[PDB]
Amino acid sequence: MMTGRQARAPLQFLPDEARSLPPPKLTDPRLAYIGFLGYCSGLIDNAIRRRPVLSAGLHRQFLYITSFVFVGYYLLKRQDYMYAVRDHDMFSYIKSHPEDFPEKDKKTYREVFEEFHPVR
Amino acid sequence: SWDKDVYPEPPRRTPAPSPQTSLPNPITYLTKAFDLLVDRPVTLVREFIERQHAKNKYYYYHREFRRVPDITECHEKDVLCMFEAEMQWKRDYKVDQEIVNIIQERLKACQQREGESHRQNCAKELQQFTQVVKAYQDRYHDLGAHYSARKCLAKQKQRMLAERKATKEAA
Repeated sequence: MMTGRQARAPLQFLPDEARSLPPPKLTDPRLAYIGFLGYCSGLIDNAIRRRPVLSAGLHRQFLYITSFVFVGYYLLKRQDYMYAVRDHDMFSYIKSHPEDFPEKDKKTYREVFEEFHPVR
Repeated sequence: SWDKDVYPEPPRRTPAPSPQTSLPNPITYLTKAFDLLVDRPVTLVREFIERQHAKNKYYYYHREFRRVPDITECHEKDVLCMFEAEMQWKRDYKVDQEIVNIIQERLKACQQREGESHRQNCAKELQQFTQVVKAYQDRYHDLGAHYSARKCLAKQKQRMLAERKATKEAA
């Protein structure tokens, strides 16, 4: 797909064009869901080692949710950048080739004809 | 109270009581007993209730809908106008249904009121019922359970095409 787009400057997580986009907020619902994933991971880690799942190792659960939030925030930044790239490339190709995307008329319903199929 | 024009009723003619025999009918005595024992306390209670109502009077209004452009001036696949046309058509559909219900009420009231001579004295109500039923059937019938404004427009277009074909073949 966009492989040639990642041909001149490869192995870049976030290029110089990714910084012109608004960063995701710290109260993003997806970030909260990834933090909840980290909390679930901490609960499972306490459960599989025969520890009290809601009391044992609060620092472990804190590091779990912190690392999850960190990685999820960076992945969400990359996802937003890639979707912006997709939209920008699509609009640039639409603008560049007007003959391949010609406008169509918008006929009102007083002119267009629709066949009627009775239900009886 | 209601509207005497949209819910008509012919003038009432009660014949006067002209008894022949000297036996007192119990209906007059029971009517007097009903007027004394029953009608007066109910009237007094309702008058007290209305007096309590008269201290605090508040109004409710009939909602008024302005006219929006219908489906015949909506572009193809433009939701922001066909939406309003669809909801206006739904409101008109409900209004038409209640109009037919009003005419049905008129017909049934005439048939019950005129008694054994109902076949002659209620011709106008029957003809109005027939006209409004013909209009409702030509406007809304056979649309289906998934009816919309576009289906009604297509049915109307088919109807005018058939009418044009019929009047062309007769001329």
